[PDB]
Parts: sequence; C-alpha cells; structure tokens
Amino acid sequence: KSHAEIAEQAKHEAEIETRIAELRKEGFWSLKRLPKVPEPPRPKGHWDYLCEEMQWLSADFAQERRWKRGVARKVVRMVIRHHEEQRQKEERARREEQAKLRR
Amino acid sequence: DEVGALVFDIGSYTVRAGYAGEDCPKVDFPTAIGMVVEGPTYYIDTNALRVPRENMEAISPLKNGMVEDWDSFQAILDHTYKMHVKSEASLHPVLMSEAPWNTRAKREKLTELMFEHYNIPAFFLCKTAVLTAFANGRSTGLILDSGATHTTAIPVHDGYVLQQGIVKSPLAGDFITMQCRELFQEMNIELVPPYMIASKEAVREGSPANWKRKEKLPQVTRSWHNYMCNCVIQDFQASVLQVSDSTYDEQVAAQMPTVHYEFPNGYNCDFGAERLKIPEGLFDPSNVKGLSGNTMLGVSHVVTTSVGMCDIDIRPGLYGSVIVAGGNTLIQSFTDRLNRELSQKTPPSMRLKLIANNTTVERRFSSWIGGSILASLGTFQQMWISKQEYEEGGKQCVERKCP
Amino acid sequence: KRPEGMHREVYALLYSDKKKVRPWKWMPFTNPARKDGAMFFHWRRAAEEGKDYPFARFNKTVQVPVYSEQEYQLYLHDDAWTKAETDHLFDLSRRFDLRFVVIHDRYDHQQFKKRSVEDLKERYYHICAKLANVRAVPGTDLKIPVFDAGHERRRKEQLERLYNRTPEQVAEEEYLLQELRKIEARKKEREKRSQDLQKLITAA
Amino acid sequence: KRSRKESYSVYVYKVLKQVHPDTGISSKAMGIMNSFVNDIFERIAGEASRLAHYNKRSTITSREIQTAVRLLLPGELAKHAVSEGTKAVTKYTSSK
Amino acid sequence: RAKAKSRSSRAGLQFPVGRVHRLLRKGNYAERVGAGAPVYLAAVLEYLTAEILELAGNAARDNKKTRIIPRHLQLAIRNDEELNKLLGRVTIAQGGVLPNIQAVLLPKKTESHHKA
Ligand SMILES: Nc1ncnc2c1ncn2[C@@H]1O[C@H](COP(=O)(O)OP(=O)(O)OP(=O)(O)O)[C@@H](O)[C@H]1O
Repeated sequence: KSHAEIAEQAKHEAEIETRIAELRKEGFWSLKRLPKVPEPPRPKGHWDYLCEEMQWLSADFAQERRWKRGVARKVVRMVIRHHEEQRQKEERARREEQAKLRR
Repeated sequence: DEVGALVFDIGSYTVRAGYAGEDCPKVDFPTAIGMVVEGPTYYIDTNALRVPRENMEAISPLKNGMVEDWDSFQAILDHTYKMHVKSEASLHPVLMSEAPWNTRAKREKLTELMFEHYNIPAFFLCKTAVLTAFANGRSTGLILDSGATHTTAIPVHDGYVLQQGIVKSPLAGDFITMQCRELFQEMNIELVPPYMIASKEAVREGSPANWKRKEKLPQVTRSWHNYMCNCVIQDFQASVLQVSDSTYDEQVAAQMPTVHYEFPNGYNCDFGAERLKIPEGLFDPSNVKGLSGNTMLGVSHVVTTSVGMCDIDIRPGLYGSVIVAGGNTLIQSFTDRLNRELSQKTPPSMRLKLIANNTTVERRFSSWIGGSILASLGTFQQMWISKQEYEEGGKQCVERKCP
Repeated sequence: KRPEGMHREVYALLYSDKKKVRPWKWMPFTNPARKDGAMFFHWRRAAEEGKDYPFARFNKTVQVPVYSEQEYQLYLHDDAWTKAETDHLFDLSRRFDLRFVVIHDRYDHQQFKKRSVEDLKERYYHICAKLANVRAVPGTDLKIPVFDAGHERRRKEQLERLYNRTPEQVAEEEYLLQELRKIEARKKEREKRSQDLQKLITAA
Repeated sequence: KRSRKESYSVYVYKVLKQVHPDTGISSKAMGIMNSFVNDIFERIAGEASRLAHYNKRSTITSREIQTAVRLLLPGELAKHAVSEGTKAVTKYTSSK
Repeated sequence: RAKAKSRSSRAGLQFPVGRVHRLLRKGNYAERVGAGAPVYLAAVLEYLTAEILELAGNAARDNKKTRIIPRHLQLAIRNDEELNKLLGRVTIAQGGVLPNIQAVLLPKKTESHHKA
C-alpha cells in the first residue's frame, strides 16, 4: 500500500459528508436526551397498592388453576390405577393360590 | 375480600356469568338468543335455543359490544339469574363488563336498570380491556381482542384505558363467517343445518350428500335459519381454518396437508389452500373479494396504529405487554403470524412480548376471569357502587366510581 | 438382645456407632374506607365478629390540593385558562390518582380546546407552585421542582423522531452507528497523527 | 449447542443467606466454596466405598458414610456432622 | 400424580441430595448406593459449608467488608484449629498467610532529626 491511498481516504470524507447529511435527516445523537425528570412519586398510591394485590392474587389464581388441573389428572390416573390394580389383584389372587400350593 | 357476587361478561357472541373467585364462569351460552313475540319469550339455554321448533327469531340483544335492546337485555338477565344462577339479585353484588367504546348514556341506563329492577346491593361496570389486563398479569399493556363483531387493540396504562389509542376493525368472526359462506357457495356445497336433517348415510369423499329431510319441519325464520347456518360455519371454522405462518403464498398454500371435515348432512371433502386464504384477510384485507378498500386495518396494522396514537413514553411498555384474546385468536397459527408481523413492524428498541395465554378458557373467558379476580380483592371492596350511592348521586354515579 | 424396635436405617445409625367450637358464619361488615356506610358481607371467623375491616388501610388518596374561589381569582388567574377549564384538570387528577398519562385522554375536548400532556402537567404544577408560594405556615414544599415544559416538549419531539425509523433510520442507521466510531477514531488517527508525525519529522 | 456446566452456587448462596443474611459472597469465593464442597464429597465417597469394600460389601449405606465422617473430620468437628446427618435421616424417614 | 417433593426438602437440607445421589450412582464409587448415603453426605457437606461460611462472614465483618473473598476464606480456614487440620494440604487462589504487625518498628528505630 502507501500508494494511491486517495481511493481509500476519500471514502472516509464521503462518509463524513453522509454522516452530516444523516444528522440533518433525523439526527446522529438526540440532543439532550432525558436530562431532567423531577416528578415526585405519590406517598404510596392507592393504584399501586391495588396493582400489588392484583399481582399477588393473579399469580395465585394461575398457580391454583395449574394445580387444580394437576390434581384432576392425579385423581383420574389414580382411578385408572385402581381398576388396573383390581384386575392385577385378580391375577395376583391366582398367583396367591399358586403361592399357597408352594407354601 | 371474597363476597358472594356474580360477574357478568356479556359478550356479543356468548355471555359468561359466574361467581367471583372461580377459575371459570358458571354458565356460557350464545348471546344471539332466540326470541318469540308472544311479553316476548327469550331462550337463554343452548338446549332451549338450538332446537327444531319455536321459530325463535334471533334478536341478538346486544350488537357491536353495546346494549341495543333493553327489554331483551332485561329478559336475558332474568333468565341468567334464575336458570343457572338461581339466586336473588339483591343478595349478590354485580360486576359487569362493558365495551370501551360504550357511551355514557348506555352505562347510566344499565346502571339504573340494575338498581330499580333487580335491587342489587352493589354494582360496578369495568371495561373489558381492563379486565383482560387484570387477568393476564399486567396493569399496563395492549389488549388485542378479536371477537365475533370486531377486532380491537385497546391500550391499557395503569389499569385505565386510553380512548385515543382504541383502534377497531370489522374483520372479525362475522367476516370469517361471510368468507366461509362464499367458499361453500363457490364449491357447490349446500349448507344444511342439523335441524333439517332426519337421517343420513355415509357417502364417498366429494360425492353428493345422501340425507333425508324431516317431514314435520319447524316454522323457522330466515334469521333462525341463518343462525343455525352460522353455528355450522363456526364449527367448520374451529375444525378446519388455519392462519398462514407467513404472508399467504398460493404456491406454499398448495403444499400444506388437507383437512377433512364432514358437514351435518353427510357431505365431506378435503380442503386445501382455500382454508388458508380466508384467515389471510384478517392480516391482509387487500386480497379479499368484495372488500375493495384499503382503509381496513389488519390485526398487526390495528396493533401498530393503536400503539402509535399513544404517548411514546408508554409505547415501550405497550409493546412489552401485548395481550391477545378473543375467539378468533384460537385459529391455528394465528399467534405465530401475529408475533412475526409485530416483530417485523415493532421497532428494535421496543421489546415485543406476547403473553403466553392461549387456552380456550384463558382466551375466550379472559374478560370474565379478569372481573372474577377483581371482585375477589379486598381492595376492590372500596370501589363498589353501593345502593345508597346510586340513590343519592343518581344514575350518573357510574361515571365516577367506575369511569 | 438388640433393643431396636425403630426404623432400620435410623436404628443402625444410632446403635451401630454408640371438638372444634369455632363456627364460621356469614357476617355483614362496614368498610371504614367508605363514607357512604355501604354494608358488605364476608366469610369471617367467630372470634372476630365486629372487628374493623383490615384492607381499609390501603386507601391513601393522592395529595391533590384544594383551594377557594377567592384564592383562584386572586393568584391562579390565567388568560389562557378559565375556571371551567382548570377545575376539570384537578377533578381528573383527584379521580385518577394524579397520573397525567390517563388524565389527558379523559380531557373533555368538546367544551375545552385540545391540550397536550406537557402543557396540562405544566399548568397543574404551576397552580401548585403558586398555591405554595401564597402559603407560608403550612409548609407546602415551597420550593417545588417544577419541570421545564419546553425541555420536555423537545424531548418528546426528538424521541418521537427516533421512534419512526422503518425505511433507513433503523436498518441503514447501522451505517451511522459504525460512523459514530469511525469518526471518533479515523478523524483523530488521521489529524492528530499527522501533527505527531510532522513533529517527529521536525525532530528527525 | 449450549455446553452447560453445573455447580453448587445455588445451595451455597442459599446457605450463606440463611446463616448470614447481610453478608454476601464474591464469585471467586463461591468457586472456592464449590471446590471445597466437591473435595469433601470425593473424600467422603471414597472413604465410604473403601470401608464397604473392606467388609465385602457392594453397597455404600448410611452407616458407611457415618463411619467415614467419623474418620475424616477431626476432633470436635465429626460429632456435629454425625449428629446433623442422623437427625436429617430420622426426619427423612419420618415422612415430614 | 401427587405433588412431587424433593429429597433435600424432606430431610431439610439446602445442598442437593438428588445431585449427590446422582454423582454417586454413576460415579463408580460402588455398585448399588444406599438410599441414606447421599442424604448423610449432603448433610455433612451442608454443615461444613455453613461453618466455613459463618467463619468467613465473621472475618469479613472484622475486616469491614460485605463480599467474601479468598482472603477471608484463607483467614477462616487457618484460624480454626479443626478446619486447618482438615484443609492443611489445601491451597487457595488469591489467598494469603496470616500476617504480622508492623507496630514493632516504631519503638525500636525510626527516622532521626538528621536533615529531616
Ligand atoms: N374453537 C374455535 N376456533 C376458531 N375460532 C373460534 C373458535 N370458537 C369461536 N371462534 C370464533 O370466535 C368468535 C367468538 O368471539 P368471542 O366470543 O371470543 O368474542 P367476545 O369475547 O364475545 O368479544 P366481546 O367481548 O367484544 O363481545 C366466533 O365468531 C367464532 O368464529
């Protein structure tokens, strides 16, 4: 390199010109972005208490719905197990006749 | 905190009534109740409405999410009170939902109608968007409700609705029903409701239906016949329709597996790209026959417009809390298409986030669940409209206690 | 003989290494947080029938000031604002917990001319500051930090410009982003290095 | 395509906060604590394995771990660990 | 099914009994690990960690710091009679040995008035 470097350098000047053009377009860095916000919060806010209790109860309701569906699945699987175990208990009564012969 | 109450979610399609604190409403019936002018008799039970008799012209007590027939409204309220509720209204406070665009005249007339006729102990009229935000775990956010009549994006900030940001589009369940009607008519499919069918025999795919018409037919109106046809069409929608993942491409639409569906009369056929071209109108109404007009805003367009009309300081929060609800939202792949379009439109800085509630109970009953958890809070006890408040301040009290 | 009698694992570890009468009832109750005396009901225990409602403590209303007609006519007079135009603002503030993002929407644009959020907030804070300045003994935070509405306006405008950026201000803006670093490095590494190298050649 | 590696930082920070609510711990101190945990784990496991092997036993039981704790921990430190383990086993078999 | 309860909660331990038993069963330390071995191991680990953390927090409060660092761990391990016996072979990164006090320099020799 170090020869005919104009082809590479003039590109940077063109980029500077396009940077100025874009700053004119919408702006490069927004002037004085969020310098001051002095609004003092309320002591607590009735609506903030309502939102806190709302979160508390909504999380609870969602968890409760999920747990209720889980418990329903549990009881259904449990009744299926009860029936299957009744039939397995008939089979095991046959096996118990065999085990009594064995004893 | 939890007191015996009755949360009423009077939707344009179905009305959900139940006790505050429950995970699901006690009763859910279609809102297009059949009516016969005998006073007029109304039927507020699925087993008492979809029946082959009793002309029962569908009056649709409400329209556009607002009350339009106060007599039919009183009738449906009475029936809901003593058919499934079965309790005196004077013993249970009432928290009822309302459309955000509901006028003050309605609000006040409804308020006074529940104190001089039912004599309820307390009252409250909350907006559907507020209840939806309340249920999904957000006090600030955008509520996208794609109901039967209209699809609306309602921005909620700090538990209050921003009216200026409300955007509505008629592309709703009615549009889907119309498109299904057009599709059936184009494919030479006779839409025969169940009440007209005496018996049917299995036929090959695509062959004419072999069904027998009942001799002793009911004396139905055009309205009730159209209602039965619309019920069949909604069943077809729930069974077949699917939203396209990306923008509708006919070439890609012809590469998707078909869906089989049998009409009540026995006619059955597989649907290819026609079931994915109808739901495209919701997102892109440009490619819709008979809908020649670009003013109609799609779901993503409605969302972006609703968020654009709000202050920029809250738009980040709105995009960070975009709650999707409604029956139409249950269509397959609707959520994916909506999220993709919003991510493509939503600016990078704005963190787009879609709440992950998509269950039928969670979606269609979001508005009711919101009021159910709102009336079960001890903090909400101080916001009720008491009978004394109405008697002293009058019907206009609805505007101060529940703006 | 081995005493045992307990669980195998615990036993080995230990030795081998030697009427209700509280009826719930449906009770009515009055909420102290209400002034109308509305009587509600609750599922309470029998041991506390008559106790005050506990959630009443969550009723801290916002501190919106109230002033007399004379005070208004004297100090809060404004050519661009009338009493009918000002009282509504404080009413909305008292009704919606003094949040201006919701008060603006609630503004009755039919009887009142259109107002932005920033000017409404400015009018409110100016009324508050005047009420404080005309008060000495109550200590109403005399030195209120009233925000600059003009700075707030230009901030709302510049960020709104930064909002809509779809065509090229969000995608092609990556070019200007890279330029933010190029100009902070190339400009220096060229001109300051030219100065340094000229000084070096002078010393050389 | 994630290559997740595990650690005890979750049970150690919890223990720290339950014993020292106001005092925290740095990341490197957490790594040192995890290394100590793993080292004591290895020591106790190897001791119990060897003890079981001496008695021609193919299973490491709570008794083997108890004697390994008696052996490893010195003086007035073993006793406490043995007592804690016994009280945890008794409270574990009691179905609480 | 019934709400699944972890083994750390049953016994009342913070450290993972599950992960302990996991490392043990596929760690080749034995052929069939007992059900109580991992519980006891996790309990002993938890007790030792609690003790060393107590000592480290005490050292930190004595040094007027909030975040525990290798300095505090080293000090705690080398101060306790039994932990040092247990961790005599161990070395800690960024640690240090117990220091000596420099106050002894003052009442023996200091800079004189010469060209002070
Ligand atoms: N399973 C389903 N799959 C697809 N679409 C369905 C399904 N069920 C209902 N829909 C559609 O959803 C619509 C009903 O909307 P929905 O009742 O949820 O609105 P809404 O909550 O009543 O609105 P509003 O509260 O404003 O009255 C129907 O028109 C129907 O086409």
